[PDB]
Amino acid sequence: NIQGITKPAIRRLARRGGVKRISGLIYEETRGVLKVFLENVIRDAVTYTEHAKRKTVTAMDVVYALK
Amino acid sequence: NIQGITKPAIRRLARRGGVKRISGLIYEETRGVLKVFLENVIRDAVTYTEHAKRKTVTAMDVVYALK
Amino acid sequence: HLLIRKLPFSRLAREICVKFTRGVDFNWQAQALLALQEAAEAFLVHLFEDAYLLTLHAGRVTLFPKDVQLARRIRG
Amino acid sequence: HLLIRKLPFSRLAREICVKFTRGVDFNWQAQALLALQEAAEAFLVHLFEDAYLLTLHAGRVTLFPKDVQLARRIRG
Repeated sequence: NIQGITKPAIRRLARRGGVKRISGLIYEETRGVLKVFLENVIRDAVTYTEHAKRKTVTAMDVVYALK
Repeated sequence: NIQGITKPAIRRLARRGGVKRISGLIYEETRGVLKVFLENVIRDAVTYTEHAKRKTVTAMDVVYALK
Repeated sequence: HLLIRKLPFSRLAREICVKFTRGVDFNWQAQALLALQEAAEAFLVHLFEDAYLLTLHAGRVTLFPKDVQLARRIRG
Repeated sequence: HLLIRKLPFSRLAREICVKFTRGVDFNWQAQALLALQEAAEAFLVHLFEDAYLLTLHAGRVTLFPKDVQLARRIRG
């Protein structure tokens, strides 16, 4: 579940992203951003899995959904 | 040639784009933006023309380069 | 509805194409040039809107080249 | 180098997948989950940078949700 993406992880990600200070509201915003992205990619990865008649999502399957 | 894209055309484009006022430097900036875009698309349209062994750039040829 | 005159836009396109092909002769369907110009315009217009949300975002109301350049930078 | 713990990221991924498949059982190669997480992270990081040029652009130094939202809006 989504609250399992922690404040510290979000700051490390932001730090790596060059962000220096952040609003308290970034935390929930960043979670919204990741839920949506994951839902898009995953739904596509799985759809292509399913299409190829497999039942095991591969690394090219994910890589397709990114494309 | 590029100076043949006129100040008034740039303002109509900006107006349609919702821009209300613009800097004098937009004019040359907008021309830089269009030269590059045209060079990318055209070079691709023509490359796909050439690839298909034709010598006449079509409307699906351009449409491919946009994709 | 095209805001750039078709002829100035066509000379440009030809000059650009010729500077790429550099001798290889290609023809352009009138509908190729037209489709191109639609795309050319429609790109400028969306690019103008995006750059303008940037302007607004900066408190300003006057579009600056930095607005346009940031927008492009954010598009990739 | 992954900044989110693999397990919290994996539960999420499974919950998401399960809320989509809703009963159809799929397996995930460990290398599928990993590749996903790389992409998940790398997206957040670029998204953070772009949103931060927006912040800077607004004179500020503190990232605001509006910075992130503008960035996404400009990406499409």
